Amino acid sequence: ERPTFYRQELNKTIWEVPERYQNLSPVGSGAYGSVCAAFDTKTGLRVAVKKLSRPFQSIIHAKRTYRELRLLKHMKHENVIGLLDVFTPARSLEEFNDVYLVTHLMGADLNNIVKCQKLTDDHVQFLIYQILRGLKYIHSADIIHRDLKPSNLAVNEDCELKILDFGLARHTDDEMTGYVATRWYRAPEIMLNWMHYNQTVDIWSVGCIMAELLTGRTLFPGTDHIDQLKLILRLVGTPGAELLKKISSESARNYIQSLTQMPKMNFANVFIGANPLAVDLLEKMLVLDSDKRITAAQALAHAYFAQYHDPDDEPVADPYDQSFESRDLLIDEWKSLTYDEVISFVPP
Ligand SMILES: COc1cc2ncnc(Nc3cccc(SC)c3)c2cc1OC
Repeated sequence: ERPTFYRQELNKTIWEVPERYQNLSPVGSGAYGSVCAAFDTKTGLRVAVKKLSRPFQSIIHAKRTYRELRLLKHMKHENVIGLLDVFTPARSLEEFNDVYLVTHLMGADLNNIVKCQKLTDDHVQFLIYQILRGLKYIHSADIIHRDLKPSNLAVNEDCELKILDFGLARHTDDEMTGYVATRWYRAPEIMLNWMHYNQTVDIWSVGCIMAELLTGRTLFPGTDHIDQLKLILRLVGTPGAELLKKISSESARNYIQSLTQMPKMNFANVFIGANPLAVDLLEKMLVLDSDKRITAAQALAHAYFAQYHDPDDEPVADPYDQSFESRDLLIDEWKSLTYDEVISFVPP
């Protein structure tokens, strides 16, 4: 049955939610859609409620909406934020114009963590293990988060981590410009468009993240795209002939060849005092050639995680059909597909 809804204005926006959600309080608004913290009286959970902005304006917006609902509906793993609820005040496709997504509410992201506690090696072990446990699950559904950063990792009091806020759009050039954390964790091949990327870009992100946890500092705080590439190549060394071939972009490849050849540095001396196993793992993750990076599944079996590794409790995901990504449709067609997904939802 259709629950009853109530209305209220939350910053030039009239929110219409089911009675079960009480005490809505904003936390941030963007080109995506404003988000409110709220208490779901039906479950006793602190929840984040996102009201998508003009979900079915452009063909682009209509697809993004569908994309995000399909993705959130699929994620069902302890280390990934799934969907708790999705709803709309509309009573038919005809009325359907607004979409609200509900998920667990993030108390503190990983940054929040790196600036308070003094992460011990064990903490690093447990935090990175969880990210890799969730990535394995994600990459197995052939889903690429492609935007892993401290701010996209929720961590509770018990240091339990969940991966959220997947890459569902395409950051504007401006977003990625300058001295910004929105680019420091990006693999080089994606940041400079060397070639068509794959799930391996996330492992590079995990690498940058893990280094920051151990040193408490950003690994590659480039002031811009170029500076960051230099910061990266100074550590992992310039690319050899084999990697150069794999770089499709002739411009990008030609640019790299203009740089003086540098050798990969000794990570033991960069991460002074870091657990030798941690050092070794960082070397297998921060490999310039994505084909040779360690995979999430391979990393979970690494000696550094011996303490937490358990082959029987690192589940893969159900097949995720995203054939729609390559499909061209109209706004109304994307809206109905979206609608059906809303009317077919089932809480956990
Ligand atoms: C305390 O701060 C915040 C807490 C949040 N808790 C969970 N998800 C968020 N964002 C988000 C990302 C992707 C999909 C959805 S749908 C529920 C919502 C949040 C945003 C915040 O700040 C802006």
